[PDB]
Amino acid sequence: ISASRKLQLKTLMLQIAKQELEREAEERRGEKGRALSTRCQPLELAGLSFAELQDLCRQLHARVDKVDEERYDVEAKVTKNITEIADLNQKIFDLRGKFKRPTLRRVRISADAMMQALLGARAKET
Amino acid sequence: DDIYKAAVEQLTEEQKNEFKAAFDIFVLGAEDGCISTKELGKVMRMLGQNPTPEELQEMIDEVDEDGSGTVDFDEFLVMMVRCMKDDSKGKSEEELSDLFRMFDKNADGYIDLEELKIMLQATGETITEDDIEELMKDGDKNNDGRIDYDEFLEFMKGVE
Amino acid sequence: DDEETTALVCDNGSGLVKAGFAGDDAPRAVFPSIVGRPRHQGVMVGMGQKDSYVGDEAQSKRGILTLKYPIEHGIITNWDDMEKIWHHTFYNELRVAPEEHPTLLTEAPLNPKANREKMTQIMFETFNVPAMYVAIQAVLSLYASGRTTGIVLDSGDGVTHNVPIYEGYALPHAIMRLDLAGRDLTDYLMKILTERGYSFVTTAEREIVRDIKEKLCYVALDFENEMATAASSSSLEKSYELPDGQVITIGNERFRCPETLFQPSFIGMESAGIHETTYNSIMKCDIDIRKDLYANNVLSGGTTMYPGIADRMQKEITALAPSTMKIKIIAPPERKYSVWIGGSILASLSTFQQMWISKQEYDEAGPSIVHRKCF
Amino acid sequence: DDEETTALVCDNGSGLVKAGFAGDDAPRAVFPSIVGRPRHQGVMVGMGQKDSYVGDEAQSKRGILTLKYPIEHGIITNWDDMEKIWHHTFYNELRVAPEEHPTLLTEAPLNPKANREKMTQIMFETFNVPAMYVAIQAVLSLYASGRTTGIVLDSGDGVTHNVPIYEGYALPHAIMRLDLAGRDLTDYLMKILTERGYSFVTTAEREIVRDIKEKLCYVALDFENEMATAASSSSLEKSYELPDGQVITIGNERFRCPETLFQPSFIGMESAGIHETTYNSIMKCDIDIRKDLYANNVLSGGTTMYPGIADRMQKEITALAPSTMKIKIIAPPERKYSVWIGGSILASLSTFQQMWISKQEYDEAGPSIVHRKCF
Amino acid sequence: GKRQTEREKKKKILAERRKVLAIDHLNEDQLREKAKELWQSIYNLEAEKFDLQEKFKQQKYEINVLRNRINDNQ
Amino acid sequence: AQKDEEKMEIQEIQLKEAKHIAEDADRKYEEVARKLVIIESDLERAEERAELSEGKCAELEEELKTVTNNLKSLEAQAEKYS
Amino acid sequence: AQKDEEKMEIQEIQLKEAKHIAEDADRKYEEVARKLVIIESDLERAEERAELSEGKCAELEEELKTVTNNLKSLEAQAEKYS
Ligand SMILES: Nc1ncnc2c1ncn2[C@@H]1O[C@H](COP(=O)(O)OP(=O)(O)O)[C@@H](O)[C@H]1O
Ligand SMILES: Nc1ncnc2c1ncn2[C@@H]1O[C@H](COP(=O)(O)OP(=O)(O)O)[C@@H](O)[C@H]1O
Ligand SMILES: [Ca+2]
Ligand SMILES: [Ca+2]
Ligand SMILES: [Ca+2]
Ligand SMILES: [Mg+2]
Ligand SMILES: [Mg+2]
Repeated sequence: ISASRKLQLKTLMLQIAKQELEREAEERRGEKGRALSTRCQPLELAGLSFAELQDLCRQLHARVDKVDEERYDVEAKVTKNITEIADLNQKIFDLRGKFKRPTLRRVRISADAMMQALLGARAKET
Repeated sequence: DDIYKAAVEQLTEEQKNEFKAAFDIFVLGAEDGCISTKELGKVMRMLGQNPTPEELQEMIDEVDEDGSGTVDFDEFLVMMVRCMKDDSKGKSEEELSDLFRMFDKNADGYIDLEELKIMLQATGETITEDDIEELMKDGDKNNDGRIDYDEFLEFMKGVE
Repeated sequence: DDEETTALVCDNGSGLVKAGFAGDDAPRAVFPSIVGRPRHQGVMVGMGQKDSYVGDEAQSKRGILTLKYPIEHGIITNWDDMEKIWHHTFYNELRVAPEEHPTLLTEAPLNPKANREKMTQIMFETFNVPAMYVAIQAVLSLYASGRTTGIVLDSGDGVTHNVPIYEGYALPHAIMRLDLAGRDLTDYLMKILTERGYSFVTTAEREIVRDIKEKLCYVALDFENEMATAASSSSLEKSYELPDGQVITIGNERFRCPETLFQPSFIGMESAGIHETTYNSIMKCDIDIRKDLYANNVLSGGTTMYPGIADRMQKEITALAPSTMKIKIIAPPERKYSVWIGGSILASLSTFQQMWISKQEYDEAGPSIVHRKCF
Repeated sequence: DDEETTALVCDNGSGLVKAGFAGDDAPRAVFPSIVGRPRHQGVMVGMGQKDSYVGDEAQSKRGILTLKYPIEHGIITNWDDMEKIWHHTFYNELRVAPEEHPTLLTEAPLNPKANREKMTQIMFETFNVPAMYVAIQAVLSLYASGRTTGIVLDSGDGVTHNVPIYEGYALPHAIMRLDLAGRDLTDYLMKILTERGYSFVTTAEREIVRDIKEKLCYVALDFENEMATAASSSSLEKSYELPDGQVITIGNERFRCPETLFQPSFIGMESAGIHETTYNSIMKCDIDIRKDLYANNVLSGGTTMYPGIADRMQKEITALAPSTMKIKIIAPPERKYSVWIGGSILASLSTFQQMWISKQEYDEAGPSIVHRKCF
Repeated sequence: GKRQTEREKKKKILAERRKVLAIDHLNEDQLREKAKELWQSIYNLEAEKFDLQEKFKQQKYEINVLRNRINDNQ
Repeated sequence: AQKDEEKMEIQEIQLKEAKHIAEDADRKYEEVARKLVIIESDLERAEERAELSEGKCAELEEELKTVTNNLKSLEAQAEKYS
Repeated sequence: AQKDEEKMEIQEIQLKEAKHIAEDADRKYEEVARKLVIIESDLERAEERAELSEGKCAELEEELKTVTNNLKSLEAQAEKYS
């Protein structure tokens, strides 16, 4: 098929992928908010005797303790995973790196400038 | 190389006639009535650029497919638009990495042609199964029937 | 281009200053580093005669100037002239004010500290750059080859140095710096041309002898056989036209001038040739990385452009080295600008972007910051 | 495989870490236990240079590292490095998280308690295994032979120990542990090579000397006759090619290096050789099980792989022992991995499945649980 | 020891998080304020946990990609 | 004018000679370069084959040595047993 | 005539450039040819080494089989004597 069609398909697929990524990310955010709000319920205990108030205070203290323990353990695990990921990434880069240095070219002067230089006096528009 | 073909492909016959007149302007009186890699090097030297002949070989080989060392009409247009590399910086590799991560909905480390079909249906361009087969042959270097992530980078290498 | 900020990859060198913006393939402006005051009196009034022509302008008026290089052997001996050269390079050959561009100079190994400190002090006080970094001229030439190991012999015009590197870890105890280079070959050629009758004395005629050396001389594969052949036949005598006529014919001076590299006893130097200082530099390395260094010997620098050197050097090292190891000599066609291409690659890296010597750091520690962590 | 849960049979050793899942024939991953930090400076930026290469990766970059074993003589002298080695073994050579697998370490006899307690504390706190058990390195080697009696001489690379066992009842008063092993033989070989001119000093070249020892050295059947023969003829001189060429020729250093095992006076050690500590270990046993121990002498460990040791040892013991008893030396071809094969067999047993030190038990009694009933 | 160092460090951080519940002497509105502060803290920690989960799943897939490319590097 | 016409004619002749010689040199260089690349590939294949063969030979030598040692030991034991 | 002289000078400069370029291309061609010669010789030597090593490996295989058979026979003898 013609190369122009292929480039158009390339950019179209890129745009589609970006749209899907953003949609799924927003979906994840909304669902996460909903589920987390489901997890922890707002309380309403105003005006109650201070005995029950402090009982709730201690209960929430303990709940936060448990939640923080779990979350910190998960965070430590995730950080270890990311550390392994980075180490493997560097190792793979080392194994098959070498001459993969990207290059840039600037000697390719502007085409109009080149045509003007090759033509001279008789070049006004073309 | 095919990128310049795609870029010029948007243009119309006006550019063809413009380059016809340009050939009249530049290549009048030539015994061959064409341009070659040695001819281009000599003209560049006269024009004031001093590249290495290895670069001359690199450019002509990327464009001389039939072995004629010349520029076919279509290939002449592709080369004339090739001298200026307008599409620089090829977007962001990390962005494309994240996009390709989004691509494997099956999350198998391989790209399914069903996702290809869905994406193309989203595009809606005039395409037959042959177009996708040709595209896969262009891309699937290891003939794995998928889009390898390294192959994904290659087929998107420099692609803005 | 546009927003953002590009780095200036300058490369002082000694004989040709090569500069250009980071991220390209070739230096933008390459011109000899000579500053020549006029020496005669001058009678025309209002001709607009300047007091010092620098760069490529003094290679066209060299008939009435006294050209003098500001860099002798890597080190810089005349700081005012070097400042003038830098000012010309920034303002007229690139036309970019240095107030908005980082710079990446290059320096030979084992050079005096004061040279490097004065270089950074100039760059920060006079030209007032945002940040500058000094790099060893051999690591860049190793960058340009796309390798990560190998022992690079960077035979410039001022000084020839031989830095071995393995897996990115440079070996500081195995650097062998030798002060024979292109300039001594020019002087020796100018000295042996007198055996036929051609006398070049003026500092302007040294440029003519340099052109003769570049265009005619070549390195012989076997020295004695060439000396015997040139003394019987006449198939070697190539002629050359001076800037005024009176063609000259170079006989066996063709391969005797660059032979000095492999036998520095010709110009009275004691040390061993570039074929044996590489082997000595390898043998100082550890016993387990000698095979890799043998297989990845890299050539760089201008003076290694003689036709037929990549075979003579390989033959010599194969003679010296053990018979089992494979000896391979990497000689890319872009040898002359290899250091600058490597410099561009290094300046274009993202990982390197935080190694520059920022100006506030210099303000806090003085010019001696260069020897510190920011090397 | 599938459901269910398999055990990890790790075997720290000293010189080679051997690991693999229980129930197989050979360890899955065998790699030297060395952790080597780089020692030079490093000039390439972005090369991805790590701060410590462990395991088999540091046997390929050993040219610019300073390898240092974390286990000296059975005991562990550098706990951080040992933790690094274990982490590598679990995650990169087996790729199984330790949270779902029991482990079966091995330990030499007569080792300090603190070493074992720290080992179990690490395995339970850092890697967080479900249950771990520590076993004596000789009982496993007796498992692998399929016997149930016999006196096993497990001459590893760190320490040589000689545990006699009868009918499954170990004799704790007859264990003779001697600290001469493969490492001391490597050092002695490196020390006697200097008598011909070859000097190996760097900690990286110790690996080269180890390779020489493995490939060339052999144990002489009769020492004086070999010393006389090697001093007259030249039929013994075998050559070997270093990692860079320059072949070397080993003369009577071939059988003098491993002779240190039978005459520890060579390296200045007082004790008697491995040929006489076995006889002493037997004579400490009761008078009625000496015939069975004589007939079932077992060899294990890496260092007992020298060509011709199973005959020299038999000749020596037959000289020492009474003339009527039959002396037989079991030398299976799979000597090196004998301990690990035995470990796999032991971990695969159903009767053993309730001897593991479960985590709740450790939580109730602390690390000192290992010395208790769960041995 | 380094293992002991980490174990004690985790315990010390745990104690560091342990704010002093000294609020009984306070009043109903202030008690409500503290309770809502704790509720918000819990909400933030839950968000962090969900982000950790998503990043861990991404990590798993990335390690899968790494292993695949390792296979490609035979 | 006669001088100028003569110099112009000699210039044209020499220029055409130079152009054709340059083209012939280019063609010869191309042919030699392609054949050189082919020979390079052949050399690489020969080298890898040699590496394989030497590794195999080393393994075989080791096996032979081990088996010979076992044979010698068994022979001595059989004689003593008789 | 003066203008024709100027054109003659231009043609002379073009002649100079053409000669220089032709010489450079000729240099490249001859150097590549010599390098090809060396590469071909090296490839030949690698072929020879690999073939000889293959023959050596086959012979070592045969020796292995024969000595293995001898070992089996003496194993049987040893068991009988035991
Ligand atoms: N084509 C050539 N052939 C032979 N010698 C050359 C050639 N080009 C340059 N040289 C020599 O190399 C020197 C230029 O070396 P260069 O690499 O510019 O030094 P620096 O390292 O200071 O930049 C010149 O003085 C010249 O003598
Ligand atoms: N084929 C061999 N010949 C001679 N010595 C060997 C051989 N293989 C290993 N060794 C020696 O044995 C040591 C390995 O012993 P090993 O059994 O791995 O110790 P560990 O009990 O710590 O595992 C090496 O250091 C080496 O010196
Ligand atoms: Ca063409
Ligand atoms: Ca998929
Ligand atoms: Ca593919
Ligand atoms: Mg230089
Ligand atoms: Mg052991």
